[PDB]
Amino acid sequence: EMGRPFIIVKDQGNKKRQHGLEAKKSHILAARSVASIIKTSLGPRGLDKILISPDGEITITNDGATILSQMELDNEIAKLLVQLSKSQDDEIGDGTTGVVVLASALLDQALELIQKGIHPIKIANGFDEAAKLAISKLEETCDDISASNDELFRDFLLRAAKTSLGSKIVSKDHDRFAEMAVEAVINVMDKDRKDVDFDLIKMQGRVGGSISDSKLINGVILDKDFSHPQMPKCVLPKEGSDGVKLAILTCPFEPPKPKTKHKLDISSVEEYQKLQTYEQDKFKEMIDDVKKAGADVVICQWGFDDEANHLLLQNDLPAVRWVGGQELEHIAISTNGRIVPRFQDLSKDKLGTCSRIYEQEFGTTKDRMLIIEQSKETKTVTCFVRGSNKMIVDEAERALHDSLCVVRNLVKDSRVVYGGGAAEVTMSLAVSEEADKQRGIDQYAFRGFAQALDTIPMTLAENSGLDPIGTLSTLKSKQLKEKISNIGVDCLGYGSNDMKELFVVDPFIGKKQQILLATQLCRMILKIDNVIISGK
Amino acid sequence: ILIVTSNQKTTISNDGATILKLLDVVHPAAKTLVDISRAQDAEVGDGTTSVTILAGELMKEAKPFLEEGISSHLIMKGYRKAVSLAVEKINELAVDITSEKLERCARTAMSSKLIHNNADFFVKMCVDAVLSLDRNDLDDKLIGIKKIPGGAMEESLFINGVAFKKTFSYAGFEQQPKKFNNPKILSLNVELELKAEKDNAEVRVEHVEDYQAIVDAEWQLIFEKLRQVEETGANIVLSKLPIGDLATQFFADRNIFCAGRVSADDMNRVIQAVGGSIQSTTSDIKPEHLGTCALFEEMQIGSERYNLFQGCPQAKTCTLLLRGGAEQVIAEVERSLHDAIMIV
Amino acid sequence: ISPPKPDTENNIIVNDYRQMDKILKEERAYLLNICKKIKKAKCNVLLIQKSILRDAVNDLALHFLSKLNIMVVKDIEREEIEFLSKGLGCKPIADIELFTEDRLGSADLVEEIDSDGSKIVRVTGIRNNNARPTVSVVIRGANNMIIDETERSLHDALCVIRCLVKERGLIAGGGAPEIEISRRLSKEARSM
Amino acid sequence: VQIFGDQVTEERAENARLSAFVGAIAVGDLVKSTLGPKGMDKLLQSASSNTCMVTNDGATILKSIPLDNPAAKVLVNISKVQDDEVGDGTTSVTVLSAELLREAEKLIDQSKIHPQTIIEGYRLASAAALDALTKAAVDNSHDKTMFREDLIHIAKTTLSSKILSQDKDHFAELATNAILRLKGSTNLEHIQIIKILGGKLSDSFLDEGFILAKKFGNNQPKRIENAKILIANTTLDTDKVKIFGTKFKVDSTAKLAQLEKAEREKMKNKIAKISKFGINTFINRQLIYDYPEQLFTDLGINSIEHADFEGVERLALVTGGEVVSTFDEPSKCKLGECDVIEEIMLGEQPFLKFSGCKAGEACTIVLRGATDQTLDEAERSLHDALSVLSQTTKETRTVLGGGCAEMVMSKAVDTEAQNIDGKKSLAVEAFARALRQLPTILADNAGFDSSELVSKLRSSIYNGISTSGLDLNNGTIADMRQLGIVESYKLKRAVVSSASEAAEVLLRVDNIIRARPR
Amino acid sequence: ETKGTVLLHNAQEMLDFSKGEEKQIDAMMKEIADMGVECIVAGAGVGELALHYLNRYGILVLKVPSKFELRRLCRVCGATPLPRLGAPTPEELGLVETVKTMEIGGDRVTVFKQEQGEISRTSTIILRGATQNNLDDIERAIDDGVAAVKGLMKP
Amino acid sequence: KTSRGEIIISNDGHTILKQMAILHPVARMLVEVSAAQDSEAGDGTTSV
Amino acid sequence: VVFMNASQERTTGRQAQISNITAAKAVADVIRTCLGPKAMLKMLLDPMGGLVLTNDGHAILREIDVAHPAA
Ligand SMILES: Nc1ncnc2c1ncn2[C@@H]1O[C@H](COP(=O)(O)OP(=O)(O)O)[C@@H](O)[C@H]1O
Ligand SMILES: Nc1ncnc2c1ncn2[C@@H]1O[C@H](COP(=O)(O)OP(=O)(O)O)[C@@H](O)[C@H]1O
Ligand SMILES: Nc1ncnc2c1ncn2[C@@H]1O[C@H](COP(=O)(O)OP(=O)(O)O)[C@@H](O)[C@H]1O
Ligand SMILES: [Mg+2]
Ligand SMILES: [Mg+2]
Ligand SMILES: [Mg+2]
Repeated sequence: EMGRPFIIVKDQGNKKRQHGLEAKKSHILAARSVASIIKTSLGPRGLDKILISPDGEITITNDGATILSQMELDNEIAKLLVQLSKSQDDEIGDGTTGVVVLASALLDQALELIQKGIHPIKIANGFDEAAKLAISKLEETCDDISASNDELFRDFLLRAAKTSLGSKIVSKDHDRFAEMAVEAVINVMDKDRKDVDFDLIKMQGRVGGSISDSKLINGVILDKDFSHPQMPKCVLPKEGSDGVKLAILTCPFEPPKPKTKHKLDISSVEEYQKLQTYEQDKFKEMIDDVKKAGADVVICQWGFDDEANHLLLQNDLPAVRWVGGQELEHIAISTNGRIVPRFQDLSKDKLGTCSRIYEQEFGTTKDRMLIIEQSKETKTVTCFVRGSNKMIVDEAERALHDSLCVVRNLVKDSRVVYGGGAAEVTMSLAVSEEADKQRGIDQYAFRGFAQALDTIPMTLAENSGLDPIGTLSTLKSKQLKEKISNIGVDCLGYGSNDMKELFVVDPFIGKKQQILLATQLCRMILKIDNVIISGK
Repeated sequence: ILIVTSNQKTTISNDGATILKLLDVVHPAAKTLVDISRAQDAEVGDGTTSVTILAGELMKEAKPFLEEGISSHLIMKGYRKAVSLAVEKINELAVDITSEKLERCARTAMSSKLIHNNADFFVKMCVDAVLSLDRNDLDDKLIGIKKIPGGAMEESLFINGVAFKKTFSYAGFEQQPKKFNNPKILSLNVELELKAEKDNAEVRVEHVEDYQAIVDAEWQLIFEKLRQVEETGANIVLSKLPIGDLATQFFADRNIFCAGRVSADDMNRVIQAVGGSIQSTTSDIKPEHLGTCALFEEMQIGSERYNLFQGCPQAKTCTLLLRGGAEQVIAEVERSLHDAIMIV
Repeated sequence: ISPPKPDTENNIIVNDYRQMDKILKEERAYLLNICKKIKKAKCNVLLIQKSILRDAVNDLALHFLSKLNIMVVKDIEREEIEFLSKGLGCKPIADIELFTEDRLGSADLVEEIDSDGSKIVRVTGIRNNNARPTVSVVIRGANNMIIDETERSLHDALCVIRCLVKERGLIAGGGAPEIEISRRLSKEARSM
Repeated sequence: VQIFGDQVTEERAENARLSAFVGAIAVGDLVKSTLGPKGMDKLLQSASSNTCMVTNDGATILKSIPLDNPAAKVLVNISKVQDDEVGDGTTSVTVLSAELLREAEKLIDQSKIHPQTIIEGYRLASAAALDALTKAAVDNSHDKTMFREDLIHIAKTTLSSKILSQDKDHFAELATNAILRLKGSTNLEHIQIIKILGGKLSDSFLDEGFILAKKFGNNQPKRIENAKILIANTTLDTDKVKIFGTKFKVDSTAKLAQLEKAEREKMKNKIAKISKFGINTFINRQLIYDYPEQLFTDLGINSIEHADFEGVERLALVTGGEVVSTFDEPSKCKLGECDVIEEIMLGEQPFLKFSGCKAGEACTIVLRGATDQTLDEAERSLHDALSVLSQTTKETRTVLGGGCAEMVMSKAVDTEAQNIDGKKSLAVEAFARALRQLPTILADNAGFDSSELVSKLRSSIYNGISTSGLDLNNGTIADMRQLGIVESYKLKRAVVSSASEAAEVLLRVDNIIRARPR
Repeated sequence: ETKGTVLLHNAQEMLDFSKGEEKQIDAMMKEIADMGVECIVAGAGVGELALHYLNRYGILVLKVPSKFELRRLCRVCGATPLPRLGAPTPEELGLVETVKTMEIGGDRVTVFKQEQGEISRTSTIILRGATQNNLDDIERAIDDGVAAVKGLMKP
Repeated sequence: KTSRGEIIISNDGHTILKQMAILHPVARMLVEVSAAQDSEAGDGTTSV
Repeated sequence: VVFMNASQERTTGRQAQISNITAAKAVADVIRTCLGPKAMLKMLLDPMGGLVLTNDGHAILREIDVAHPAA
């Protein structure tokens, strides 16, 4: 030191440095703490977890993306696993709990190789080559279901729906949830069975009632009620009609005023009396343009003054006030209407058409909500969920949201696999077979990747109270005797380890990302040597 | 090296320039290694780690010389004379290589950094990236790359033009078609919405009869700029200034795409991609100033929808869409791609 | 009573220097014509409720009603208008056009008594057609603690008559109902 | 290696499963003594302003008392949903959902049962419990006489658990007639509740009309006969027109006096159009100034100011009229009719009483109490009774109460437990023993036996008599059809469904993570 | 300079207000383009409406903040600044053969370099270095050589 | 003596209980009992 | 660690030579007026309170506490 303070970087004593074997041991144990948390919630026998927010709100979910999102951490290695499950939920939306277990399994097998003197890059080079050998092997085993007609294509959507609905709370209703999740895509989809638009399906939760009241409603569900509720709640169309002629207006009902700040100077009583007549002439003109167009229900973004409450009541025109701008886009899609900027552009061709407009009483008081139904197949499907608890209404949203993420992935052509641990076992023996042919220094790299794939089937046996040794040995001996890859772990214990008889189906695009996200993330973690963490 | 600053911002970098930017060096002599790391990264972009290692070794070998009776200037005479013969030696190492006509040099630049093992893929995009830039220009913005959190880095693909984020949701957006067979892109600096026009707003109206004409005049002036765009057949309209829902809904019935909020750096790539021009007024719009491409399709990437410009016969814009699990993964790939393009 | 001040913001623009002379003449003329119609009905006492925004009575209008010998009282609580309407039988006048003699009350003597450094306005006599007469009592005392308790002692006294008029009949106090009910109950409690 | 930050509490082990079950025990034991007509009220000590609140309802008790345990917040949320949906049974849901965790705690500890197995056991057990109530439901809506009588027996059961159990016989007709006035309307915001302090508790009455706390402004008479009531929502005081960019450009104050006078002419012309209707009474929800009020004196029209918008809808349904603005057209506008309008006084504050109104779709309830705590309790006691009777007009199915409905469901649960076999038989039978706690606590609050008395009710149903029930007055088994103890079928399904779903929540939590408070 | 405000009495003046400002810059910038001026040096912020017509005739735009930076620009080309936006005097126009934009230190720099004929004054020296600390003293080292040239004049 | 600068001397039991704050909830109800007697009747509110 | 607990920082080179020469000159500068038959006198204050007034060289030096080690 020579007697003078030696400071290279500001906040010297605040920041710490980790290097050597101690830096690698801290990174592996950081993933083991996250893995053992996620391994308990993996599989249909898993368990949820309570998430306490700093504001007092609680969240109960088993989803690895939601648990880690609200989780407050310290070590940066555990924070990298947070965005790992976030990467899985944002794109594919399925298998968020599997990418955390598989990534930590790669790190657990890598720690044993580091202690043997293997360079970390040589470990990462072996996982990259072994990842492409597992994907290419499973790609040859799967078959294309696109040859079936639309009648059988709906069955495959019901198969993968019931699988994603498991492992989560309120899993007893999955039979009806699987039916409602597929019908949303049947109504909203392209004629070529490709590139379906997910944004056309909205998730609207409601707190009350019971879960058995959840049903599909095609239309718009708004939180605003009819203005001046002297009008009937349920609106009915005319005897003969083309429709209800729903009107959408982004302009409030007011006398015309300049957008710029203006000054209207009245220099005489005669000029003031003309403003009185000019005032009432506009409210009479605005209500006549709607009646001449045949419209019935008028939707306003900014609302309107109390003057038009009785005016629209005389003509029997329902009206709503203070509708959000985002909801106006949702309204024009369901009724296939066009937003009318002003009364001068109002025409009968821009009016929307829906089957019925009505409101429900829901509970005792609560609030008044408007419901729109469609008379035929449309481009708008709104999910309606009820529950006796605020936590049930919340989790059921993302429970069906992840279920819709599985169905939209099946819209992509010629990608299907069977779940239940049958995919990881098939890809595990293919990597271990190449290790004997290659040998060399990378022979131990394929072994670590093969032992990591078997952790997912062994984790399924832990939550089901089984023997991971006896279950894994049966799956490996079955793939060697016969080429059928459909044998997997059964956590429901209905027998018939064949996945074909149990109908369990998973998207291949979801399972392919699990290997890519786990292998490519461990490649960056193993390269970390000096760890500089500043004090908070 | 994993470095966390006082703001708890995680960054993983092996680059000699990026590591020294994260840490704040208060030592006067230690800041000289930061200048040579940023100077090496600015021009060539590669070797910033080797320069700091080499510069520090020259001081380490001069350490036992300072303890002796060797003067300070006598040591600098050795380094200044040896570097003169070292530069001339590099010219002997190099070869004219006018024969053989990017592929090899781009693979070695990715070394020591992520995706280096993926060089069988990302290098193919690095070759065609700079080739779209003509000689004597070689714009650093047109090679710009956008980062999308989430996904796998192997799912990236090459695009002939710029792709930008919407950043705003329009009420009339879905009513606009997302698939164009022959789109015409029109760059405009005009601001389309109902607002005060230029820098001041005041209105003086004595009579109520003339008060109605003032409102109708404001609607006609805003619609006049909207009609001139439709008469030219522009399918896509881009603007820096905000665009209200009034102009967006008008373009919905005409099947015309509308966009706004786009940054100034992104629209500079649009002019080079489609070969168009910037029009700051709607009265000067002419048919020959509108660009086009082969097709226009809006694809959603990681819960984010982007506008895809591709298929133009001549385009100088290169924009890549990167994916990765960690927020640093998408940063490290572009950090490797940005350094690999400067080599070629 | 004040120069015209509509609730809507107004702007008085003076184009010619000769217009400033007509403005000062019309401002006092607007307040004069209001006071001229009051003298026609022979109304010597004016009561004004508390004012919001602009003041109740302008200082320029004070000279008009003072030379005509008219007493002016302002800053009257709005909740006290109902008591003054039925008490004096005077229909309130909210407009100078609706001001007439039939809407004005009547009083024999109106005098402001000033004693012990305290001023109070009292009205002697009431002549009108009224089916609901009023009453007022002035309370004095050493301090506010005694005066407030003197009023609270009157509330308990006014409630005694209210209970007798509402419910006809009364019993004897001083401990009579407490002992009598206790004895009548003790005889019936043994039989239960 | 600790991945979590500082001051982060987490239990990954037995301490978590213990804290989750015990956390619901303190919540269940708090509302346990409030179940039944013999239950006792609870006292709430406010942390600010020192405002005491005494309520028998479990929804207010759980929401007012701060609870940091997530296992407790689950039972608080299901009570708020039960109050907002059906309007009654918030305590029964909390108690029943807590007893499901009591029977599930011994299966994991003693019987070593898998948590999901207990959850899957309640799935098949709740299916038989809901099907048992369907066959026991009777629809009396075919007769208006039998349906109106059932509305009285339902009100006697709800009002029994509150402080009104003594006078509930007099208040059963008041709550029954109030629902008949709604004519099937489930909205409770149309009925006004005016709480008056003092007098006997049995003096609460229900008038036919609309009782308004507001009074006439100045000179309007108190009592008037044959008055047409009109309602106007908007403006009519110092009208600002509409746009805010209007101003008066005045050259000389001589012209300024004519501009302000024109504003009074606009007020006079608008009131003159009101007199064309021939109404004796006018009502504005916006407050009326002194100038427009004096115009009604020469016209003989009443004036009312400062009416709340939620009272306007209540007032419009009593008079059967129509809210009228834009008075230019008299034809399309409708007015209300009232036989007599008199201003009365209840206590220190005078009130406006209506009588002989044409429409009965809304009414006003007046309550009397010794203390404000009894007034706040009397309003909440009727709010729970009027909510069940409002939902009864929609769904007319009814199920007998008094411990009968809970024991009938347990009869079908024990039958399905034999065919399941496995280890779920302990979980299915645990759901039946959890249904025993609801009639058992009824006897505990009355000082009865929790074993022999429950066994008499259980053995009577298995002999072929489904009408047997528990009588807390005599402490024996009595018939529920004769005593008139019955509740709505929607209330029976809501308690079973909410408790079964809430029990599946905490049983799925192995780990509890607590972030640092903010 | 005082209370700039748009005054519109009737809708007739409002319709021609948008097209009126477009004809003002068009009429002013047309006289500059007719004189053969391919580059314009500005001393403050230029509005977007003015930059539109400059791109129509292919006229470059330069921003010269503060003062001393703009003062030495006219000594290179031999030009005389004038405040008005009208057509400049042909005798006050400068001469620059080429204007180039290339990458030197990673950013776009504009090249005012002159050639053999039509010589210019106040030349600049591009100084390249690895460290910024060396760039500071060499700048003062060059100024020491420039100050030595001043010693060749007065004596 | 009120918390503010006002002081009240009153023999009325309702005024005494109103200006005297009580920390016991059941004893707070005695203040409302005197209010029920004063509002309906107004006499004998200290006896109840 | 701190290594040496005694003056881990060091003053060496010409800085140590100047401090030794300057302090040594200050010792002789105070007694310059103490030389010669016209020499003045110097008074010294000890912590005990005894006053010593003399022109002697040794009596002045030994009663003054010098913090400079080389002086
Ligand atoms: N009913 C089931 N039968 C067999 N396997 C299942 C079943 N449900 C889930 N799995 C398996 O458990 C794994 C995890 O599924 P789950 O936890 O429900 O959602 P995620 O895949 O998002 O973690 C899947 O890979 C799937 O193969
Ligand atoms: N006279 C009675 N005899 C027997 N049981 C009664 C009698 N009155 C009420 N009960 C029972 O007491 C219970 C009271 O429950 P309650 O406290 O209202 O629950 P919650 O507060 O959840 O609504 C009812 O379920 C009813 O069956
Ligand atoms: N002159 C009297 N002699 C004896 N007892 C009296 C006399 N006057 C009143 N009392 C008794 O004293 C009590 C006084 O009660 P009071 O203080 O007036 O109650 P409050 O102040 O609440 O009205 C009464 O109940 C009455 O029976
Ligand atoms: Mg899943
Ligand atoms: Mg490099
Ligand atoms: Mg109840």
